[PDB]
Formats: sequence, structure tokens, C-alpha cells
Amino acid sequence: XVGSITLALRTLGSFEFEGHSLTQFVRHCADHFLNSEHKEIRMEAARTCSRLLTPSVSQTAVQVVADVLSKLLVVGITDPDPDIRYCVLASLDERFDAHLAQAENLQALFVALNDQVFEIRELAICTVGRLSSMNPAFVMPFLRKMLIQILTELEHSGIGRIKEQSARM
Amino acid sequence: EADLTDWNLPLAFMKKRHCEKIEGSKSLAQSWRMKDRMKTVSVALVLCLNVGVDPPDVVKTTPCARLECWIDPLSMGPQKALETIGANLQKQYENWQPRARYKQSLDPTVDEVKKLCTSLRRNAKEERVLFHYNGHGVPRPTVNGEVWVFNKNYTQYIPLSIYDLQTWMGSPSIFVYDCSNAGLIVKSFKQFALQREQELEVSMKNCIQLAACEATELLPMIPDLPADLFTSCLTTPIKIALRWFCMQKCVSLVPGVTLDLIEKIPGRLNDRRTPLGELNWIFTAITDTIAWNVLPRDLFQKLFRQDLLVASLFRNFLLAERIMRSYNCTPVSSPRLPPTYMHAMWQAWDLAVDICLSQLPTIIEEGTAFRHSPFFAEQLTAFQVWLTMGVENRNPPEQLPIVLQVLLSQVHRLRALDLLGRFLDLGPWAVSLALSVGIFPYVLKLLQSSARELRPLLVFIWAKILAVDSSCQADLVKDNGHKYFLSVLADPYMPAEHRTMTAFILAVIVNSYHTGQEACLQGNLIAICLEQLNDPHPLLRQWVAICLGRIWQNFDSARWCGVRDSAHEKLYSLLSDPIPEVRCAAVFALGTFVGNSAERTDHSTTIDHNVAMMLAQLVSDGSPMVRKELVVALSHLVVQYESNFCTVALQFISVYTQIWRVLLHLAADPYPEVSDVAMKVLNSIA
Amino acid sequence: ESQFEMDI
Amino acid sequence: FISATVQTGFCDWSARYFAQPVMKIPEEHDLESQIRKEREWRFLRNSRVRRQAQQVIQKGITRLDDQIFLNRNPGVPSVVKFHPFTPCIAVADKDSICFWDWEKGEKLDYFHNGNPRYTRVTAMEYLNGQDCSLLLTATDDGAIRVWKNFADLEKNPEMVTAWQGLSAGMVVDWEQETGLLMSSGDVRIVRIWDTDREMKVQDIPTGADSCVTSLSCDSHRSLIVAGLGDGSIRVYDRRMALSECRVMTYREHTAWVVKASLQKRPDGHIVSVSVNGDVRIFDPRMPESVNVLQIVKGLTALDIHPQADLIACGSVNQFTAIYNSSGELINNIKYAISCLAFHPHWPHLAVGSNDYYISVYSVE
Repeated sequence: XVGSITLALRTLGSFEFEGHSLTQFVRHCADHFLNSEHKEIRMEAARTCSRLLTPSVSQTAVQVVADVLSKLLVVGITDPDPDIRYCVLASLDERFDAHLAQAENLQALFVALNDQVFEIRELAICTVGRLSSMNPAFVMPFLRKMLIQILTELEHSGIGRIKEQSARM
Repeated sequence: EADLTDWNLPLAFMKKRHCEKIEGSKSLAQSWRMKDRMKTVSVALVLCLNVGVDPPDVVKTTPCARLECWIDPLSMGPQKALETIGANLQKQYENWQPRARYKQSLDPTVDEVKKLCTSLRRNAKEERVLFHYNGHGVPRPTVNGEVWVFNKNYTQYIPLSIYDLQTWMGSPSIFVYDCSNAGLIVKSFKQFALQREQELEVSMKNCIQLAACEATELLPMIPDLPADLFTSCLTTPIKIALRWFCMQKCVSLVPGVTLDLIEKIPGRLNDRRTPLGELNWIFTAITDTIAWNVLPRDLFQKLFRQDLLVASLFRNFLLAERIMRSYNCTPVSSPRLPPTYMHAMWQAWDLAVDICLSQLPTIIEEGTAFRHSPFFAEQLTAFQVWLTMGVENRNPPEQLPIVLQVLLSQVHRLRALDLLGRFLDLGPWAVSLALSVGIFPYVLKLLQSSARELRPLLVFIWAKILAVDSSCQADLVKDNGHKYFLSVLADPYMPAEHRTMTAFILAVIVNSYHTGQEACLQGNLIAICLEQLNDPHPLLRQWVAICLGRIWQNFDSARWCGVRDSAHEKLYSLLSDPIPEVRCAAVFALGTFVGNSAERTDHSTTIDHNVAMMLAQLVSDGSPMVRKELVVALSHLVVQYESNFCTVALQFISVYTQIWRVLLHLAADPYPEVSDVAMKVLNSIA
Repeated sequence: ESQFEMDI
Repeated sequence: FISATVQTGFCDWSARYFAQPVMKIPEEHDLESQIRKEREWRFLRNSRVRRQAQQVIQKGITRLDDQIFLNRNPGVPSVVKFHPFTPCIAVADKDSICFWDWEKGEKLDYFHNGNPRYTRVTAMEYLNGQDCSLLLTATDDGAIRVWKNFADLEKNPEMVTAWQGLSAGMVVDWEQETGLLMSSGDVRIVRIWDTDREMKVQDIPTGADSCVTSLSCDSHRSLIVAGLGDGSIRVYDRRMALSECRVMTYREHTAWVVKASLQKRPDGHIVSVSVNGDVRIFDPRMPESVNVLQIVKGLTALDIHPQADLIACGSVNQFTAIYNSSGELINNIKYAISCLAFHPHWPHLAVGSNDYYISVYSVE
């Protein structure tokens, strides 16, 4: 049952279909994502559903795209394993950022901005940074406070690792 | 392929009149009003501050906080200082409320306070009375529920029971305590309130309170803040907001900003286009936002909208809660707010200020002209971003009270009113939201404007509002708001799209509201309609017909001005129109024309029979919709001339016989609705 | 007597 | 006295225009909307059905006895109609409308027309035959009416609209492409109800005392054909004035002309049949007949096919003769056979006897 799903999902994204019918496939990929106690169905369902939503005008595609990104981005912040949290956030391209600009999506990305793992933070600062043109009223303040926290880390922490990571960020 | 024949065919009987039922929309119990319009009438400034005499509780520091309404009292000699501080404290409340009696009491006796509070009762009599109590001069208030004042000779601190105080003050009231353990005063007040109710059955609802500090805590002694810290926040927010900005580690990244520069920020707190006014304007928007996104709707209304002074105090109290936190205090409030110190709209203020006074040495040395803040622009941008996707009923938009603030200027009014249209767009729910945030009186006031760019955008809003809330017809007729719209409907150059809405607005204003029927008549609406009656836009013909329709419902004067303009004559063209809706409206109007009369002789009767004869050739009409309305029109005629149709009916068991014949063809109808209602009318004769 | 100042 | 004043919810319904949104793209244009996809799927299914029918016509129509089913209604079958693409066969009577299936073989629905006891459903049509179809139901007294949700799973009968046209019975001719519906009958008028405008456009005078027994029309080149009770067959071009209207009046029959019917070709043919039971193929450009045939002695009801040129007769003596337009014999099936009905596309023939039974035949 299980190891086949990985290659099926890889196929679904990795060569070019000419069916609208994909819109059902992406919404059924909400099942694969949320569940799958198997790590690999998740990490691949991610990498699929980012790829399939490239039609991101009219009002059906839009609700679908937005419905996915919520579920998709949830995993990018919330998922316990770091590797999925990296994969999801990295796949949220420039293609989407008019959906990431919404308050709610953006509130979630800021949680990523102070993650457990360093590499994810480095990613999220880049992401939020891209959007600071798009929806500046939310972003620009958060980024200012982030800047202050950063300069505080530089001056006042005696640890080298922290300063290193701080300057890098 | 055989798909091009398919897509290119007229689908008959698949439109709104067919699929949907011809019914009204069940309008909601719209509870957006503040009919509870309180007004703070008078103010007591009891101000125990025995200058140069530190009470035995707090042994103060060497460089302590010696400021006190932006005055060092010790620099002046005692009596001058105390009088001056009363003057300043009054000036600070005058910003927020300039039309109140300010009876300041300076180092007062018990009896003095009694005279004062009771006197202010008899003045204000049912309406809200402020009682500011400072108490830096006196010892800290006791667990007994006693607060301290003086005796006549200034030897002894006399106590003053809170029970006695709320005896003398009335129930609609509001207290501000700025003294060290002020939580104890809050607690004791709420206890002595219960004690009244329990003893009564053998206040608190109406009493608001604000208190500098919790019952445990002591106020700060910190040399660079003022000793008046809770008062100063409450009633000079921008002045401490800026000074407190300057004391943080935030200023590390605004180099060349000292406290001296903040003394001389140019502008004032009313001229919006000058750095001080700008910051003030921003501040207001921010605090109003933090309240509207945090508090439950009922409570938000109670505090932030009901009356000016209380609203100003609670807006500013949010700032106090944020500052005093950083010095181990917590302020207290009688309607207990949630904690708002962390709320992210503060970090907007922080940036807004940063920009708006990093730009300050360049102003104040060279004379570089003032460049406005991006705040309102960017904040409107966010609101725009939310409208794109967010037609949803998800979390509503955080910026909604900021949009309201932006309407108050020229600078961004056009952008805001468009965005407010594009929001009120989305349904009746969004109109319910914008009416709750208090958009209504600000929009209504813009009708008094004459900037020609607003005419499409106000029309567009007023359309969407009056769809949802028909009871706003009261407000528009009071202010001569109707004349604004009458002039838009008179314009031949304003596009058909918006003139449609204008006609609709005028229908709502006029709809069974007698004063509104009178006003719009005497603004020459019958002439305006009949010019636009024969347009090429079928909604407009429909709605402009409905205007005429509503304007002479049960209103005889409108019928007279109708007959002098030959309105009924001109309306006969719309009876053979290519859209049913236009015909419905036309029929509707010609019916309600007939419906009122007050028994007039030749002209009324002659005209009525001509109208009836012309309506009588709508029996062979396709839409039952028209035929329903047709039966209604004839029903109005029936209700007047009952004596005639009684005779004509009782015969069969020229003119009236034909009307009765029509009602038979309408009673014996293939569509059920038409047959039903035709039979109801004919049963009323029977 | 509106709550905020409207400059029309 | 004043309590007799009713107020319709039109002006309040109209006000709902402004509560609803304006700015966004409508739900149909949206290329990835489910409704449009279902519509497109329906249209694809329609095109397939058209092709299949065409293929059956190209094989050269052989003999024809194949009974797909026999059921029996609660009433006498009066008129029968085949929905073009879905297998829904509406078989109305004096009052009701039974909807039978011929692939499953099932009763789907049952209406009441809402008409009195004296009245009878003379004619019927299928409006919007291509997608989201409706059912027009012309009663003999004058009443027309339209039905939605006629053989649906989660729904019951819904009457869309209904209106008196007029005052043989009534006769109707829908024109899906033009938007027009022409009513005629006992009167000396052929009304033309536009269904977009919902008004009687033209009222063409017949110039004939007797009743209009059949009615059939042309799009592209406007030609209202109307056979009559005294025997004659008129043709009217609606472009000209009402004093001029009579293009042709050629009369080579005598009786209730059971059916005059017009082909949708630029080679237009009028196949007229009297109670005496004899076909005469006419042209609109000639004063007399091109071909001549004598078929059944006592003809009762008749149907003629759209795509192929089949004629399916009835008889007083129980026979069901199914010939070509050339006059050639194919079948004479041995049982008031008062309702025969072809498919618009496939070569399927329904029949309904005076006894309460239905059949559907097919050419393999």
C-alpha cells in the first residue's frame, strides 16, 4: 500500500498534465498531508501541492489555492520533524506571495521567524522580507522589532554562536 | 466539433425572476445605534498635593520624580505651584472636553469636597460627572476604604470614606485615582456598591473607574518620568508617549534624538498636517484599533463610542497600561479591559513615531518642510490586500477603524471611500461591521461637501447602507442629505450605473416616511424622474418608476404635482417595454397613483379611468410577475370605489364591468399566485 | 457634535 | 375595507439587487467553476449522442420491431415527447405528466398540470433541450406553463412560469435558437410569444374559418407552416405585414390535417397528412405538390422524423405502418393509437394505444 504512494505523488507533479481535473487531486492531497504517520507521504505531498497550484482570474481556483496554502503553511510551522518544516517553507515561492500577504498567513510566517532550528529562521526572514513591499503595514513593524532583537543579540550576548547567527540573519 | 451550436443558444426562462422567488429579504434586527448618548457635563479636580510636605509613608529619593502636570512645584514656592497645577490640569482636560464646568479643589477640606461634589450633582442632574482625585501629598489610602484630604489649618490629614464620596457624587459618574495603592480604592468602591444594593432591598453599573496602580503596588519614583504618571498618560498621551519613546533602547537606532528635541516638536494637536498633529492623529487611530480588535462589541461601544471624554480617557488608558507596565505598575479599570500591552498594533506606533521624529533634526535646524507619514497610506494598503481574497467570513479586517480616521481629512479621502465601497460591497454582513465601527455619522457629514469627485463614491456607499438599513431615512432627511442625491439624479453626465443607485436611494428615503415624501416632493423630484424615465438603462427606468411609485403613496399633494406634470401620461410608455421588471414598476406606480384621492370630482375620476383602461391591457402579459402587480393596482382602485363594484358584482350572480372582467381572467389564471391573490381581492367585493 | 473632527 | 390592499414583494425583491455584490467575475464565466464543467460535460455528452444518431441514419434504415419496454400508465397516453439527450420520455394525459425511462426502465416522476376537469394537455415541448432543460405544457383552453426539476433525485415538481395564450385545442412550436414560441388553435390568429421579452410580438391573421390543427416553423428563412381543419395548408413569412402575410394557400386535402411538418434544411419540405390518410410533399416556392402518396384509409395520429425522413402512421384498425418519405414499406406492426413520437436525433419510435400502454421501438 505505502511505498507506491510516494512514487505516485512524485509522478503527479513531476511531468506535465493537461487536465483541469488536477483541482480534485490537490484537494484529495489534503488527506495525504494531514494524516500519514509515515513521514515520506507528507514530505512529498508538500512538494506536489506547491507544484500543482501554478494556475494561481476567476473565483474557484482562488478559494482552492487559499484553502491549500493555509493547510500547507500550517505544516510548515507546526510539523514536529524539521525536514518537512524546511521543505514546505522553501517551496512557498514568489508565485504565491499575494496569498501569503493576507493577515492570517502572515501571522503564521512570523512564528516561523523565531523557530527552534536556525536554517528555517534564515528562510522565513527572506520570505517575510520579500512580502514587505506587498503588505507593508503588517510586515514593516514586525521587521523593525526583529532588527532591534538582532542588534541586541550582537552587542549584549557574550556567546559567539549567537552573534555569528545574529549577524548572518 | 458539435460544441459551438451548444454554447450559442438562448436559455429561455433561466434568470433571477424565474429561479429565485419574487420575495422582501428578511431584514435583520440591526443593532448598530447608540441611542444611549451620554454626555460628560462637569468635572471635579480634587487635588491633594501639599507642596514641599512629603507624607510619612513614602520617603522619597534625592533625584525623585518631582514633575506634576509638567511643572516642578518646588521651583515656584507652594501656593503659586498649586494654583498653576490646577490651571494646567484643567487645560489638559480642555483638549479632550472643552465644554464642561471645571471646578478644581486645591488641598481641600472634607466639607469643601462635600459642597463641591453635591453642587456638581445639582448642575449635571442626570448626566456624567468626572471626579479626578490626585493624592501625592497625602498618605496612601487605607484598607478601611478611606482616602485622605486635609483639615482647615493644614495640620492633620483627615480621612474621607469612599461610601460618603459615592453618596455625594451621583450614579452616572467616573473616577480617576492617581495615588499609590489605588487598587484599594477600586476594590472598596465595588464593595460599598454591593453594600448599597443589599441594604436597599431591606451605582456600580453606571460608575466607571480608572486607577493608577494595583492595591499592592507603589507608583514609580523614577527621576525622568513625571510624578503625575497615570494622569499625564490619561490626559497628555502624546507628550509622555514621545518622552517614553526616548527613554527606551529603541532610540539606539534613531541617532540624534534627545529629550530637548521632543520639547520643540513643531505643530499642535488639531492641525493634522504638522508633525505633532500627525503623531496625534496616528495615535488615535492606533488606540481605537487596539480597542476594536480586542474588546467584545457591546463593551467597545459602552466605552469608546458613547461619550467623548470617557472614550478619550480609555483610548489614552491603553497607553498607560503599556507604559506603567515597564515600571512594575499595572493600572486598573472598573469595566475591566483585557491586557493590550502586547498587541501588535503598538509596534506600528513605535515605527510610526520612529520615522516621524528621525525626520526632526532636519526640520528643526535647517527648515526642511514636513514630509507626511506613510502610516495611513500603508494601513489603507493592508485593508486593500484583505479585500482581494477576503470575501470570506473569517477574521474581519484589523484596519476597519483606521479607514474611518482617514475619512476625516482631504489627503486620503478618495482612496478610503473607494475601499469603503469595495468593502460594503461584499454583503449585508460587511455593512453591519462598518455601521458598528461607527462609520455612519462621518459618511452622512460628507453629504454637506461639494467636491465633485465624491459624488460617485458617496452614492455608492449610501446605496449599500440603505439596502441593509431602511430606517436611516430618518437621518438623511434631517440634514438635507436628500438634496445631495436629488442633484446627482438631475445630472445628465453622471454615468447610468450610479444614477440608478441614486434613484434607488431616493426610493428608500421616500418609502412610507411622510416627512421624507414632503421633502423630496418640494425638491422637485417628480420633474427630475420624468426627464430620466425614458433612458437606455433598464434598471434606471425600473427604479425611477419606483420613485414616482413611492412618492405618491397615501400622499395627495404628490398626486397634484403629478397631474400638473402629466406623470401618468408619460408612464404609459413603460407599460409596453421590453423588460418585465420595468413593466412591473410602471404598473406598481400607476396603481399607487390611483390608491389615494380624498374623493375628488372630474379630473381625479377621468384620469383614474384612463389609468385603469391602460392597465386593463396588461392581462395578455407574459410574466405573472406583471400580473401580480396588475392585480395589486386594481386592488387599490377597488378599495376606493367599493360602492360601484358592490352593485356591479351583485348584478352578475361599461368601465367597472370591464375591470371586473379583467379580475375574472386574473382569478381564472394558470399560474397559482396570480389566481390566489385575484380571488382574495374579488372575495373582498363578494 | 461628532466624536472625531471632520474637516470638510 | 382598506385591509383588501395587498402589497407584493417586488419592490423589496428589487432592493435585494443592492445587498448582493457587483464587482467580481460572475459564477458562469469562471472556466474552472463546477457548474460550467458540468454544463460542458452535458454538452460533450450531447455532441456524442448527435454523432451516434447520425451513424445509425447512415447505415440505411432496415426493419423495426425492437420493443425496449412495455409499461402501462394510470391514464390514456395523449402526447409523448423524447428529451433530446437524457433518456426522459414525458408521456402526459388529460391532467398528469408521467416521466418514464427506457434504459433503466422506470417511473421517475408524476405531476398534475393544475388544470380543470374539462381541460386536456394537447401539446408539449422541451425548452432548453441542450442543458438545464424545462418542460412546456400547453393545455387546450389556452394555458401554457413551464416546469423545472422534472426527473430529479433530490427535488419535486417546480412550475417556473405560466401564462394564457389565446381565447383541435392548442398547438405549439418552440424555436430554441430564436427564443420564440408560436401558439395557435381554435382561433383565427397565430400569436408569437417572445420568451425573453415575455410579450406577444406579432399576431398573424390566419385567413381561415376552421381551427389550426398543426403548426411547424422555420428559423433562418422565417416560414410559419399551419395546417387547418377544413383541409388547406398555409405558409406565412413573418417579415412582411399582416395584410400581406399569406405567402401560399394550396389545398389538395379535406379533413383534420393531423400533421403538416417542416424540415430544417434549405431544401424545405412540408409533409401534410389528412384524416383520409394521404401524404403530399410540398415546396414553399411552388403552388402544387412535388410527390404524392396514399398510405392508411382511416388514419388517427402520425409522427415524422427530424434527421432521417421516416413517417410513422397510426390507424383505426390497430396497425402501425412505418414508411419512408419516398413511400416505401419497412414495417406494418400488428397490435385510437393517439401518440407516436420520434427522437430528435436517434431513429427510436414511441407508440401509445387507447388502452393504457406505452412502447418504444428501435432499428437495432
